[PDB]
Amino acid sequence: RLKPTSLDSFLPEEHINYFRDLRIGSKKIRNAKIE
Amino acid sequence: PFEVVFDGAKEFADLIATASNLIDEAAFKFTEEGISMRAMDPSRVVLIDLNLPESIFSKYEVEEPETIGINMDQFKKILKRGKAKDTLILRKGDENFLEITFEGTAKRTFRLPLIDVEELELELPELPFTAKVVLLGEVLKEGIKDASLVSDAIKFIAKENEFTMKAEGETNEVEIRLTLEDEGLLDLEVEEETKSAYGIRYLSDMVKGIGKADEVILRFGNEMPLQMEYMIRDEGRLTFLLAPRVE
Repeated sequence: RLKPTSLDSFLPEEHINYFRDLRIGSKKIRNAKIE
Repeated sequence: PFEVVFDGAKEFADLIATASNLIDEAAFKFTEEGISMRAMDPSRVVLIDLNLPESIFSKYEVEEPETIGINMDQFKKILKRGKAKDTLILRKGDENFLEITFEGTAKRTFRLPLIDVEELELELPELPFTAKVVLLGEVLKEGIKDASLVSDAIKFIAKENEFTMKAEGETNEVEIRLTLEDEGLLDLEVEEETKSAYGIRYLSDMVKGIGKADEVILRFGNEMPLQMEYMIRDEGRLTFLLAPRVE
């Protein structure tokens, strides 16, 4: 009877969007690196 | 652009690994005072906040405040290949890459591609916490370890004169109680009675870097996130914000 939460419920919507975007950015950059 | 140097790469690697066992990417903002890394796990259940002040760096040169964005799995696989006391160099040019150079014996360099990210706002807007607990790492670690045998959540209760960690499973129950008379509780400040609960798997990861003698600071509120702060390996401050389990 204990339901999980995220910080979306407790932090400003803007701060959330930042890491949301950061994550999308990160998944796209998964490959290929020099020397 | 910037260049930073730290003696002892694998120390720095281990520093980073500890701060990042819950996450996949982070934004590092470089200012004059030092580096501030901010991150969230993809489920957005934990916020991670790391400070590295100028002081801990051999050379530390930063023109303007800048923020980069890094795939942390990428970064770690590079830092992995760091000798025990090679000197670590991190050069940033105008191109969106980071130059990771390890010097000593054999000098090698790598180029890590960054993630388009805007400037990090460094802050943690004052959540209305009603309870502050300060306690030794040994105690906090053993509380979570013990609870984990029995449940996958743990309940925190702070009253005026006792702090309690509570875990209930199908098999048995375990509890840790502290009062100010115990060596393991340094401070207890309770503006009103405060109860909340958290996932063990998250907590377990958060406490790994903590050493048995370190003071840990806990701040939380009723059915509210837990904030947990401590000093890591004599370098800087690690601060977690963890979402609660509710109802």
